[PDB]
Parts: sequence; C-alpha cells; structure tokens
Amino acid sequence: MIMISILSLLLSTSVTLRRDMSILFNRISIIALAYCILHDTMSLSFISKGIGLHGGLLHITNLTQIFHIFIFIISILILQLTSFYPRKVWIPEYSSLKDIFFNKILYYRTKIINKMGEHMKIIEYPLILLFVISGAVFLISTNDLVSIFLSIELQSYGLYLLSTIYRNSELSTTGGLIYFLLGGLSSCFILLGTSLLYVNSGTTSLDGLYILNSISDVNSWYKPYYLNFSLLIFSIGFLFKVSAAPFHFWSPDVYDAIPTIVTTFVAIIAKISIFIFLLELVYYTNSNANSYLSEFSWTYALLISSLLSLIIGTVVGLTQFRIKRLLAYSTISHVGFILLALSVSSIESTQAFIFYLIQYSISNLNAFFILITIGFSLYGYVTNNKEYKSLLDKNNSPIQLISQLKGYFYINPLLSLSLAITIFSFVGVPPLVGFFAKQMVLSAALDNGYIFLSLIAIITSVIGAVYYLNVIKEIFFYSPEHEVNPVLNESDSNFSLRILNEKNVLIRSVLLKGRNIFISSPFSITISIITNVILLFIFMNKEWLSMGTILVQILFSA
Amino acid sequence: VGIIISSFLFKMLPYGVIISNKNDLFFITSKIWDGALAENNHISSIGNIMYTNYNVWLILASFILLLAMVGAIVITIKPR
Amino acid sequence: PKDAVHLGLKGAAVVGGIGLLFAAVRTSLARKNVGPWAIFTRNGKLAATFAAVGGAYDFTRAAAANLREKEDWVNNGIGGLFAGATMGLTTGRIPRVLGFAALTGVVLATAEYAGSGLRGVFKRDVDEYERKEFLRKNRRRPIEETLAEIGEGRGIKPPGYYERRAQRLKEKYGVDINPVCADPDQ
Amino acid sequence: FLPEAMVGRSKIDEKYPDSDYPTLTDKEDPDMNGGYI
Amino acid sequence: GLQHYKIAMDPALVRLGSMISNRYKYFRWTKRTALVSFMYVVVVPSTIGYLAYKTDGLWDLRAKRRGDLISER
Amino acid sequence: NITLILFLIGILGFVLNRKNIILMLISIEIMLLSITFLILLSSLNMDDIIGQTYAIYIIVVAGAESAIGLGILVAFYRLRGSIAIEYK
Amino acid sequence: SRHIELKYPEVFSHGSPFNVPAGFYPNLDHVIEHYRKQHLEEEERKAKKLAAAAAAA
Amino acid sequence: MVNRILFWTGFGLAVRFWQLGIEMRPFFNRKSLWAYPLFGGVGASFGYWLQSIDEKQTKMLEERKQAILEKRARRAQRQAE
Amino acid sequence: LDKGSIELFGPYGLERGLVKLSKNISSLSTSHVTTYALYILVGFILYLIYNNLLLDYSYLLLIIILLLLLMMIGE
Repeated sequence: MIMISILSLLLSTSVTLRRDMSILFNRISIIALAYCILHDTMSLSFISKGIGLHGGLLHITNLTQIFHIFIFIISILILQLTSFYPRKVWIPEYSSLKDIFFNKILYYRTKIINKMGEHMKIIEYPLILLFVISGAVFLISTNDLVSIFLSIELQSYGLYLLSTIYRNSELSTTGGLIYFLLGGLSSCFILLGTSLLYVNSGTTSLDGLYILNSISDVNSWYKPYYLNFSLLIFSIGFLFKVSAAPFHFWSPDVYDAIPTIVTTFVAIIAKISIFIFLLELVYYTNSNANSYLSEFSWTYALLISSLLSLIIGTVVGLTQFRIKRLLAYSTISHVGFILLALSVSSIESTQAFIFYLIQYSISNLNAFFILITIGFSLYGYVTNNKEYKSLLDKNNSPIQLISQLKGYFYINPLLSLSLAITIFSFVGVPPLVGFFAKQMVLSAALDNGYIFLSLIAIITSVIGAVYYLNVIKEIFFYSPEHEVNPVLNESDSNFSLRILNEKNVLIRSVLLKGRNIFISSPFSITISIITNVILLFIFMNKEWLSMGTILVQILFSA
Repeated sequence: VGIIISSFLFKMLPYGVIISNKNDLFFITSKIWDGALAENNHISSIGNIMYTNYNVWLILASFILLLAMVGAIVITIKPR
Repeated sequence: PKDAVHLGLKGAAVVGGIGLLFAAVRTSLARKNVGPWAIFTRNGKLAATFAAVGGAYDFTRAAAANLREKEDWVNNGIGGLFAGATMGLTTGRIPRVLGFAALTGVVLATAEYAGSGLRGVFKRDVDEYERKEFLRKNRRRPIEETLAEIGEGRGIKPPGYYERRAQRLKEKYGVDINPVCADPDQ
Repeated sequence: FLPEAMVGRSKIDEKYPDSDYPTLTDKEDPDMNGGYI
Repeated sequence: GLQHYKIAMDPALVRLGSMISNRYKYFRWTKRTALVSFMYVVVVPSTIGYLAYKTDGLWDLRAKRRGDLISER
Repeated sequence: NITLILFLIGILGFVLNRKNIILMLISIEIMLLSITFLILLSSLNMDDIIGQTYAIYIIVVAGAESAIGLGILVAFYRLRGSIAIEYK
Repeated sequence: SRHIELKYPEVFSHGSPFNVPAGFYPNLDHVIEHYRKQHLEEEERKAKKLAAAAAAA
Repeated sequence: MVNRILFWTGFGLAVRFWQLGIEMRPFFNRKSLWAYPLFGGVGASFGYWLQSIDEKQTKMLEERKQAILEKRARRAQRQAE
Repeated sequence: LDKGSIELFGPYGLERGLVKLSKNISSLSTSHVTTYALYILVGFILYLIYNNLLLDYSYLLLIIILLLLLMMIGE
C-alpha cells in the first residue's frame, strides 16, 4: 500500500507543474499512511518470532508491525506541517458546528496564512518522504544481506534529497552535501560488513547466519571469527546513521543547516527504523555460553558508543547557543541510553529499549512542533536585536537561537509551559514519561552488572540538565525581546471578513485585527496531546508498558 | 591507516581469495555429463532467478532508481 | 609474581601507539605544510605523552600487585593515581597532578570493583529465577550471622549477653561483677 | 562549508567569554577577594 | 516589587556586601589555603570520626549499680 | 588481495582529499568497485550465481548514488560557485 | 531461548531444477516429517482448545 | 481511584483546555462549547478501545505466565530422574 | 571553605572547567566534510584496534579520560 501510494502520487505529480497542489498532495499522503496503518493492524493476529516472506527475503514479526504502524503515525503527524497553513483567523461569530460545515468565510488570507511559503510550494516533498518511509519499513522487514543494503540506501538517499529539497537555500544545499558525502562513507562500511559475511559464510540470509553462530557456540580449522568483526564494521556504518559518538560530528552541523520542518522528519524516523533492525540482530547473535567468541563481540562497539554518546552529548551541548545545534546534542545523549539498553540483551533491557525509543520519538516530536509553532507565532511580534537581523535563512529556520526564545512565557505562557514539560521530560524528572523511560534503562543495567555505565549515565544527566535548564531560564526568567507589531494592532487598520452561507449569500461582514489571528488547530491539538501524555503518563501507563512486555516475551520465548 | 586497516582486513578474507598470494598447489578439474546437459551462460543463470526467486531485490532496486530519477531532477530542474 | 618492567613497556607501546595515531591525524589536519617528518617534531609531544601514561599505568598497576600478591580492584586504583599523576606533570601544576590522579584513579578503581561490562559482564550459569526467589523469601537468618558481623552490644543484647559480659570484663579488667543488693531486706 | 557564526568557536567565545571567570594573581589579589582595598 | 522606605545606602557597606557575595570567584589553591582546607575538611572530621569508632559500644550507664562497670567493651 | 588495495585507495582518496567534491564522489565509486570485486571472486570460488546478482545490484545503486551526488553538487555549486574543498 | 526456528523453513525447497547431477540433493525426508509433525501438533492443539469453548457454552 | 473511561474522558477535556491556552483563545466561548463534548467523547471512545485491548493483554500474559511455569515444571521433572 | 574551596572543588570549579572543556570539543566542529571524514576514519580504525587486539578495558577508559585531559588543555 505504501508503494501503491507512491506510484499513484507520482503519476499525478508527473502531469502537474502547479505548486498550489502541494498542500493537497500532502493531505492525500496522510490518507495514504492511514490505509497502511489499517492494513498493518489487520496483520497483527498471529504470535511468532518471525515469518519469512517473498522467498525468505523479507519477514514479519509482531515487533515489525508495531514499529511500521508507529513509523506511519509519526509520519502522519510530521506531514501535518505541510498539509495545513500555520495561522488561522478565528472569530466567535464563526465558531458553531453549523457555521463550520454550512458557512463560508471570505477574507484576504495570502499573507495571514503564508499561502506561498517555501514549505507550501514544493510539489514532490510528500512524495520523497514516502520514499524514506518505504525504505525505513523494508529495513525493519529485511531478512537477507542484500535486502539490508537496498533498504538502507532507499532510506538514506531520500534523506539526502529531503535535505537538498530547498534548492534556493545555500544552507540546505550544504547540509545535504555534507550528509550525502559522509553517509556514502557510512554505506561503504555497511557494504563491506555484508560482503565479508557472505564471503566467509557462503550464505546471504541472516537466518542462515544465525544458525552458523548458534552451532559455533559450544562452551579447529574454521573458527567463526569473521562474524563478530564483520558485524563490527557493519555496526559502525549504522552508528554513524543514528549519530552515535564518535561518529556524530555531522548531525549538529546538518540539522542546524536544513529547514526546521525538514529536520523534524530527518532527525526522528531513521533512528526508529535502524534501532529496531539492530535489536533483533543483537538478540540472535548473542552467545548464551561464554567463550573466545564472546571476547570479541561486535556489541562492544555499542557500549563504547553509548559511553561516548553519554559523555559527548551532555558536555558539548553546554556551550551551544543555537537551539537546533542543541537538540542534536540532546539526541546524541539520548541515543546513549538507547544504545546502553540495546547492548545489555535482557528481557528488562528490551522492554526498556522499546519504551525509551517510542517515548523519545513522541517527545522529540513535541519539541520540534513547539519550536516550529513558536516561530510562526512571531508574525504579530517585532524585535530590534542586532543579533536577530544577522541570522540567515530566517524563513526556513525562524528560531535559530536560544536567546530568541527569551521571555516567551510573557508572549505565549501555556505554549512555553508545554516546552518546559517536554524539556523536563528530557532531563528525566518525575512524574513525566522521560523519567520512567530513563529509570527503566537504569533498572535493567543495574540488574545485569552494568553498574559502571549506570554511574556514568546519572552523572552525565546532571551535566546534560544544565543546558536544558538554560533553555527554561531564557523562557521564564527574563522579559521578552519581542514586542507586538505596532501596525498590525493599531486600532485604525483592519481587514474585513465576510461570513457566507451554504449558497454564496452574505450573513454578516466583520472587521478584524491582528488579535484575531491564531495558530492553526492541527498544531495546537497535536502539542496539547503530546504534552498531556508526558504529564499524565503515570495514569495511562498500563497498555503502553504491557505492549512492550508481550513483544519482548515473544522475542525471548520458545 | 594503510597498515592497520590492511592487516586487520586481511583475516576478514577467505582462503579462496588469499590463494596465490617451492612446493605450491595446483587446482584440478574434471568433467561431468549430468550437469552439462544444457549449460547456461552466466547471464542466463542470473536471469533464471533474478525475476522469480529474488524478484524482491528487483522491486527494491527499481524504487531506488525511481527516487533517483525524481530526486535528481527535482533539485536541479530549471523553474517554469 | 609478574614482571612489572616487562609489562610496563607493553602498556606504553599499546597506549602510545594510539598516541602516534592522533599525532599523525593532527599532522594531517595542519594548514601550513611542515613536512612528513613533523610527526616527531611537534606531534612527538603527543605520542610521547600517551606512552608515558601507558607505561606509568601498567608498571605501577603491575608493581603494586607484586607488593601485595593479590589481584583485585585496588591495583588499578594505584595505577590510576600514577597514570593520573603523570598526566599532571605535563601541565606543571600541583593542583592538576592531583586532580588527574583523583579522576583517573577513581574511574579505574570503580570499573574494577564493578567489573565494567565493556568486554562483557559475568555469566551466572545458574537459574536466575531461583536466585531472585531465594533472596526475596529469605526473611529470617540465624542470629549468629548478624551477631558475628554486626557485633554484640550497642542495643544488640541477645539472651546470655550479661553472662558473656561478666567473663569478658573479668579477663580484661580482673574484677568480679556483683551489683549491690539495693535493699535492706534479703 | 557552513557559515562562521553557525559552527565558529569565536561566536561561542562571544557567548561564553573566558573573562567571565576571573583569574587574578596573588600580586593584585592576595586576600582572594575581588581585589578589595 | 513594591517600593520600600528610603535608606541611606552607604556606598562602602554596599560594596563590602557585593565583595562578600562575589568572593567565591577569586579563591585559589595556594600554600596556606590547601592546609586550611585539608585541616577542616579531612583532619578534623577524620579525628572526630575515628574517636567515635573507637568508643562505640564502650560505655553504658543504663542501670549500673555498685559492683558493675560503665565499660562494656 | 587487490580488493584490499583498491579499497584503501578509495578510503584515503575520500578522507585525504584536498582537491574537489567530485573526486570524493569518485573515491566512493572506487570503494564500491573493490567491495563488488571481492564478492565476484568469492562467488566464482563458491559456485554462487547469487554473488554475481549481488554485485549487479551494487552497480545499480552505485550509479543511483552517483546521480544523487552529481545532482546535489549542481545544487551546491549553483549557490556556492566552487566545489573545491579548501584548506587555509 | 538459544534455539533458532527458521522463519523461512521453505528454504529446504530451494535449489536449481536444471543440470542436476544424479545423487546431488540430500534426502530431506526426516526434515519433511519434522515439519509435518509441527503442523499436525499445532492444528491438533487448536482443535482441542476450540472444543473446550463449546463445552463451556 | 482511576477508571479507564473516566480518565480518558477527562483527558480529552484537558486537551481542549490546553489547546485553547496554547492558541491563547478564551476557554468556554458560549458558541464554541460543543468541542468539550466532542474532545471528551473522542477520549471516551479511545478509553473504550484501550479497555478492550487491556483484556487481550491480560490473557496473553496469563497464558505466558502459565507457559513459563509449565516449561519450568517440566524441566525440573526430568532433573529428578 | 564555604565561599572558597567548597565552591572551587565543587560547583563553581566544575562550572568553570566544563565550560572550557565543552568549548574545546566544539572547536573540532568545522563543518568541513574532509575533517569529518577523517574523524570517522579515526573512530572506525580505533574500534578495530579495541576489538581485534583484545585490549584491556582499562586501556579504553584510560584513553577516554586522557583525551578529555588533552581537550581540557588549551589549544
């Protein structure tokens, strides 16, 4: 269904050079991703560690289908940023259910809604996003070495093309260029990793590789050394893609350069798909009996990366003045918790890994919506800061500085508290969802003798909490540097709005000012839901946590 | 970098490749009749399986090429 | 009984070999061309520094083991202190020699007592289900276990405490214990 | 390839100057106050 | 917030308070200071703690008559 | 053995490149050549038509990557005006 | 679990149908017996559970 | 203390409340008030759905906990031989 | 003590040093792909060193601290 949607959307896009069709191509992509969810929900009535599909090249697991549906739902939420205009004129006179469904409002809205903005004029943008989803979804379902390479390239190439999609932006072309070049080096390690596996084992299926690893584990001419250190080179190419230290220098630079609406998809989706693929490959290749092979485990790279990502992520973020250079370092410290949970291969660590990855994806999505919404809210605000006049690509990245958020509690108080809750959830403060995620990973690692990494993680969290608190200190401790625009609220200039009925007949005409302009509901409702999930997780915890208990029991059963 | 990678990447390669790196070995080949009934050319042997047994690799490969055809044009096309 | 001097060179070679790597990388990232042999001209003070720490860590951690004849977490503490100390001498500040000795010694001691799972954690090889159940449902221990290892007294006065006290006081002070009869009668 | 403000250390040096942490010598600051007369 | 009474703010007294408030930034590890820090952070607590260790359970007064002893260890 | 030599040329031609980004895109090509060439020789020694099929799919993605790379270079050059990596 | 169950047991049916030497493919009759038993055991087991629900009508 | 349907019904009310706050639009516009039954109704519908899948999750773990005990019971039985 | 060494061997000292350390690691960020390729190659081969050579984990911990102490040192 994802491919049928790609081919159908590509056929309509191919006969149109009309840029006014971009908003509607994006709304159709949201309907298409909702059919993929219905199909994936229908496929969840079986219990199994895996069923080979299409000649053994692909496979389906309950874990596979849960993660595809999550990828499809995250994608629907990100797609909202290109399928609805950022600002909406709302009036109490046009607020009933009868009014919404049977009455029309006419006013000049090109400037108020930013109809001809860059995020509203790229025609192929929802089409290229579907390509990354398709690559992400196959990679979860891959069963073969050749399948792995093709799917990670389909994911990677579309991410390069999304980073360069703003062609008239020098900043985006550079982030796209850096990402493509360094990601091409990343794929050369993945290809070398797969090639050495096939060259030494004669097989291309992971299912066959797992059996060779399992027989080999006992307690004289062919010792299976190649498996661990072919998987090590294989793993290094994926630690780049998730941006784990010391292969993380690229993401702070690229995330800050590309447009913010683009950075939300580019920085979230690839992590979800790669960590799920690595999870099942970590489980099958674990040796249940300690031997010489266990001394050379490729999973040691995952512990080095988690140890480094915890240290690098929290320390280098201390002196980051750029909001998006800071979110990347924040992610680098969070993938350290994900990597540490993944490296301890235990029922408790696998539940902790599943739950941390889902909650951080929804929480990091909340941060990006708030950032994107705080920017669009500055339309009726004016500033005189020499620093905010020297910023580049202000349309693609409206908020680029932490200082630009100074005094935002005095401009939008509840939107600022939404960001405060999301940031406090990144710190790990109870009773927010991020505390429970972090303490589940700490639990599992404590129970498995990884005491030293648990001590490192808690110490880095206090270091990482320093720059989190600096964001909140700017939003609440200082006065705003943004003032209301004097012309858009002057009590002498207003625009006129007509309210029409079901058949083009005037009911009443109203004269409106800049105080009658608000954030469009798709972005306020989305932020409201994710904020409330973070806040009240302690009351809605049972089904979500029990989903991961069952998925992990299946993976460890039989 | 040359020494470390090459030394480390040497044992990652199998005996079949490291062969032919004063008593050397000689490869011996003979003939079969059952396996020679209708010898295929290598391109025919790949065709025997490339569109049935491994058709998934073809569908995925055709979608990488499609994204490349659409993306390379989208980022370089002159506006109209 | 291990050769501290023979081990020390190996530790210097391994750690210092990494020093040549970062020295060669710092050489390649130099904007002004200075020549291939500048690896040991200005970058020498990096590989020399790194091998100095490796030998200082490995020799002292080996030398301390031979002094006490027991391999445990502490040996990596002393080696950590001397590895940290030797990293200070490059800076030249007495606060910095101790600050690094404190940092490196505590980090390296902490990973040996805990047995950091970087190379892999210990294998129980036993039923994890019964290890949890045994610890949880063991609720009463024999009194000898607490008494032998929290002592007797300080409010821990088991039956027969007073008779034991009388004998213990007799051997240390040579006084027969006999409180007065606190009553004209009897 | 990126602009100097976005990845430059000098902009960080403006955001976090080293002068924010005084480093007086004993000649001018013997009492370890702010150089208090 | 709300205005207060008029105070004859002494410039010398307000700069003494600012110096005392800001004093932490100018501390250095000097020869005398490490001795002061070592004495009061390490030596004095160590001495007090050691004597507590060597006198724990040593004495008890509870109902000691004539013929018993304060000492129990 | 030649597969290793070629891979090292492409890896240093990508990392130790101080010329232009087109040469970096060439070095990626050289590395994929060497990896493909190792898979081809192994396929012959194990009688496997799958490794020739695997090599063929590396060639098709290798060309797809070079099209996206050349397309992204054109975008970057249009704005920057130089695709020369520069060292001060 | 330390035992791998093939996600794709149908890999036992792979191999070229052309230019086959006589005596080349190994007999997999014991393999097919195994998988026959797993199928008969699963369906048998299912047939008992659904009959229990009818008994609890 | 907690009902899955009452919580999610009240959850939808707070989403509508928090959404008008973020938009800086007045809560309880008289002519807009239909959205609190709507948001609260969607939460109730969500709570019904969660209530049902919680029954499915209880079964799976009860079968699973029985499976673990039966695996262990039949493993120690062979040890006593 | 309370406006002196406790602050310096504590919050103020950690605050002073950690700002210095973080700025130095930020310096390694140049947005030049060749420098970032070289960083990747250094990290790639170092992971091969640790795994293939069967080094002691103390060495790896020793290197990490030792790299922070260089990065703490200016220039």
